[PDB]
Amino acid sequence: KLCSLDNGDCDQFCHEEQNSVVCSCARGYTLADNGKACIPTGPYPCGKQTL
Amino acid sequence: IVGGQECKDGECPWQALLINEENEGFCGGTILSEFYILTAAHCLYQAKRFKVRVGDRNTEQEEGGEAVHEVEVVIKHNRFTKETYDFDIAVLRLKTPITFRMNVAPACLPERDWAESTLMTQKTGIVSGFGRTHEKGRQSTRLKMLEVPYVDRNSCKLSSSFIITQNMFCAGYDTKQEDACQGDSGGPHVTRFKDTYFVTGIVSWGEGCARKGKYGIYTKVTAFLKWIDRSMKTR
Ligand SMILES: CCOC(=O)[C@H]1CN(S(=O)(=O)c2ccc3cc(Cl)ccc3c2)CCN1CC1CCN(c2ccncc2)CC1
Ligand SMILES: [Ca+2]
Repeated sequence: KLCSLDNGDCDQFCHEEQNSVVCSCARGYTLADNGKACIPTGPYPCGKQTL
Repeated sequence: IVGGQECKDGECPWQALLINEENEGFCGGTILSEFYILTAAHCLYQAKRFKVRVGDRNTEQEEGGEAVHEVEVVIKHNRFTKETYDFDIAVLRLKTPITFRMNVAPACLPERDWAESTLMTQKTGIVSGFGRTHEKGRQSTRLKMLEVPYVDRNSCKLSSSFIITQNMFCAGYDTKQEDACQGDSGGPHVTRFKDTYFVTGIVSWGEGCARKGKYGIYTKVTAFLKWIDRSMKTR
């Protein structure tokens, strides 16, 4: 648990569901398999710099 | 934008400028979605009828990613009061969806809890705009970004000369001459977390530009999520 150690190891959002931690992303991304990363779904995801 | 650097290519793609009938850019904004733009409520006054330009980095040399849009519906927060600048926030519904391409993209809205606990607890955030660059100077022609550190709430309240409601927040420098300025309102204040940016505030006000002892007040977006949310459904 602990969304306090290092954001729970999540890529973006973080939630301490009861005993453990649960990650999530903003509209546009999708939670990877590891349930910690965030994966886009469009060429232009929010928050990303268009480089 | 006093001091600060210069927004390079696709380095501030969420930046949006509100233009007047004279085509002049008078305020800022933040692209939340292809249809919705986040801005300051008090900006809906320095113009009778305005439009919103996006994907523009230089207001002189014609690039290519620019694009103008028309407000279909303005959504001013009822509770706003020019008398206090409280609830300085509005959301603009565009008629034509915005087309994301280089120098054009939406910024992420965070969760209220997570955000306040991880994004405003950070050391700094980003503010950008076409605004004045020396309090007395003229409106800038190039879009620029300024890394501004967060200000201790208490220090904030003490340094001010006005009531800092729960709806606003402090960010900037005490002595350093760096801080937003004229025509920079509505602008975006974003906070970076792992290379992805989140909307952590609207450009609201301040007592001058870069004035020593004084800071720059930002509309605490975090405290307006649910509104902005059921706002992007029009309300
Ligand atoms: C002498 C010139 O000053 C004034 O008259 C101008 C200057 N401009 S700016 O373009 O230079 C401006 C706009 C947005 C900013 C945003 C940030 Cl974050 C920092 C600095 C900013 C500076 C704003 C309005 N005041 C004038 C005042 C009017 C009275 N004010 C309040 C605040 C809260 N409750 C009740 C009243 C604060 C602001
Ligand atoms: Ca241009």
